Amino acid sequence: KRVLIKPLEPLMFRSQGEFTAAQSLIIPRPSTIAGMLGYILFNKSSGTGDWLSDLTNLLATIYGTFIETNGEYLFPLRMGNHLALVDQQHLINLPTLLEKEYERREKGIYELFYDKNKLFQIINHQDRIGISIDKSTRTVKEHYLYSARYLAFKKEVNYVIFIDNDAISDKINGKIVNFGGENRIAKLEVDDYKVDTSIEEEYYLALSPILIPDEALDNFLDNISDYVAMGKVDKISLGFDIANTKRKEMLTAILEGSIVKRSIIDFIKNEIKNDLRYRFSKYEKIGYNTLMSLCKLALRKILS
RNA sequence: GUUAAGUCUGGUUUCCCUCCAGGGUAUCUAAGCUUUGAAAAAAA
Repeated sequence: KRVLIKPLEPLMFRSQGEFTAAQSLIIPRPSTIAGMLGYILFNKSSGTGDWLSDLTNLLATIYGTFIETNGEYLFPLRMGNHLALVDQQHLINLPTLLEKEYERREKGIYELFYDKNKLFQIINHQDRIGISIDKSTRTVKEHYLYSARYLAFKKEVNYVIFIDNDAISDKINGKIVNFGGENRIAKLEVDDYKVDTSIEEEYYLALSPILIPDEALDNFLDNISDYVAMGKVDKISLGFDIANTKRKEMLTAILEGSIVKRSIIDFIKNEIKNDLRYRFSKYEKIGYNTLMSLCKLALRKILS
C-alpha cells in the first residue's frame, strides 16, 4: 500500500548531463522508482524494445514521491529555479496566497521558500571525487578523475510512494535495493496506509513530473498561466533503460513541486489520441502524472 | 713554760645564634617556507 524507501547512505540521482561535480536531484524521478521496482520483480523472459511496456507489466499504478522525515511529511514546492521542501500545513493557504496582492505575494512566498523551507535542515550536498588507479603503476590512471554531488541526509529520511496492487507489496517488504546512481543502497518497507483519491479541487500539487504529449506543446506553452500557477516547466530525459542500455526519451514536463490549476486536467484529457493516450497511460501507470490536493493528503492521476 | 710542725682548697655554671632578605628585572619566540609536480573527462 504505502512504500517507504529509506536510503542507508548518501544517494545520487544524476540529472542534466555530466559535462564542478555532477549534481543530484532532491526527489528521484518516478522512472527511477519504477526501474528499481521492476528490477526487483524482473523475470528474464518478458523482454521487448519498449522499456515501459515490460515495466508496466511487472507492477501496477505507482503514486508520486514525497518526503517523510520523522513522522512529518515534506513535499516539494518550486517557484521557478527554487526548490524547497515544505510541510503541507503551509500549502493550505497557498492558492489564497497565489492571486493575493503583490507585496503580500512576495512576502509570503519568500517566507515559504526561505524560512519555512526545511530543505537544508534535511539535505546536505556532499561532493565526492573519485579516481581510478592502474594496478601496476599504483599511480592515478590517466584521465580517470570523476566528481559527483551526492545527496546526503542530515536526519533520517524516507521517500514515500503509494502502490495500488497489494500482491507485489508482499515481495517488496524488507528488500535491500540498489536505489539510484553509482551503486548506492536503500531499504524498502511496506505498510498499510490510508490515502484518499481523486478530489475535485482547483489547485493541485505536482508530486511527480506531469508529462506533456509533445503535440500540445505549443498549445500548452503559448498560454502557460492557464494551467500552472507556480512551478517550473522543463525538458527532462526519462532516464536510462537497463535492457537496451540507452537513454529513454525526452519530454517536456511540469517538474514535481509545481502548482497546477484544475484546468490542466481537462486540457490533458482533450489532447491525446488513442495511441499516445495508451502511451501516456503507461507513463502514468509507472508514476509520472501524480497530483495531490493542497487541502489534504489525497492523490489522483490525471488520466487514470 | 719550752720546743717542733704547718695542713686543706687550685674554675665552675649559663649563653652556641636571633631577625630581615629566599630572588627581582628584560627577553616569552623571530624570519622563512603556507603546498608543488602528475593525474580533467576515461573505455562499454
